[PDB]
Amino acid sequence: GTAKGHNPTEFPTIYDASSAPTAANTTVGIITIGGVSQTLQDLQQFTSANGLASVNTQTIQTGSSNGDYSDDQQGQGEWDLDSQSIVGSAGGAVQQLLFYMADQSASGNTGLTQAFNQAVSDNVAKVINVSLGWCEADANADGTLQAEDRIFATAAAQGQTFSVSSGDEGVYECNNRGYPDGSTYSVSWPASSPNVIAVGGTTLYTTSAGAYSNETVWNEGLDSNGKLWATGGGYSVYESKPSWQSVVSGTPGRRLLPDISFDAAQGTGALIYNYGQLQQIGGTSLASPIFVGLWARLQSANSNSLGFPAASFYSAISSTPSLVHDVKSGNNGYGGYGYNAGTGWDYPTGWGSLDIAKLSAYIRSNGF
Ligand SMILES: [Ca+2]
Repeated sequence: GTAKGHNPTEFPTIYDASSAPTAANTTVGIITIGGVSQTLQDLQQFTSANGLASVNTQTIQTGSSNGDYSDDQQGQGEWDLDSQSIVGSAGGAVQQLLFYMADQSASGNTGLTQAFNQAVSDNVAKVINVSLGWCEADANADGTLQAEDRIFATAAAQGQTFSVSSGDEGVYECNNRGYPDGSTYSVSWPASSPNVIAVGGTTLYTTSAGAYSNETVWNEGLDSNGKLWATGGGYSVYESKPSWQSVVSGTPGRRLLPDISFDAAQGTGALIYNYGQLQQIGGTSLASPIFVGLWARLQSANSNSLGFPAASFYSAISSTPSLVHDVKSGNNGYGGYGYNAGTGWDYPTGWGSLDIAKLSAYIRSNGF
């Protein structure tokens, strides 16, 4: 297998989803900070280049009608990554793509919170992508965690799936966002929520012909600033373990994360149009939208009748190892520190990545 960049349109064949329907009958959401004007141009570039049918989009101002929904330039890169990866992974079509735009003028974390809130209150997107986060402890300190979890709980109860990136700072989320801190480990919010699916990151290897070859932990070491780039993983210091997680024995009574993982290494990352320019981008910010696109196909396959799938993932995969690619090699730390991947569920990658056709069949026979 080879480490290389990938067009989003290749993820269905890498993760075994070509024989499933596209997401044409499922509506998908994406949370952003600020506007997406350039993003929408970039998205036009993407569908046209790949010869795809255009995507029906909507943009929503989730807060004050006088708030700041101007484009954030660095932001467009994320929303680019998110939207192109979702649509590629979905097999090239979604019913509609909604951009839930957070007000940039709002106080504290209130803009983001209202954006989560509008997606939930409208209840039209079945799956919503969240490619962002920060130190859960900071979120806890100022009341943001409590506020946002109420909203995710409502989502789960109404059958909506929020997908959240686990982080890109490995075990060192709360140390200046990724600076090595020896044996001191932390995690990112909102991934640590039990009411969302947390998606970690892999190093993705492919055959010459482009088939799946294997996956190791995402960990590309330190940048020139001294910051670690690797998959977020561990357990929450605040959130209690949901009981479906009890099948992972020998772990504390806390929410363990991530749940599942997909491609995240920049070296094996996605090729994305940004301000008209193709760039090779990675992170758990990529793995999450790959899951969202794949999961949107299974909804389309099941008349969008699949509720919040955490409990089901844990029971099905623990009893059916063929449903996933089990990551077994690497760590999400530095200098000897960090968690190591291993047989079955582990802290850097969770259950690993999903084999979609096999999951599809399982659901055929057993429901989800
Ligand atoms: Ca494993």
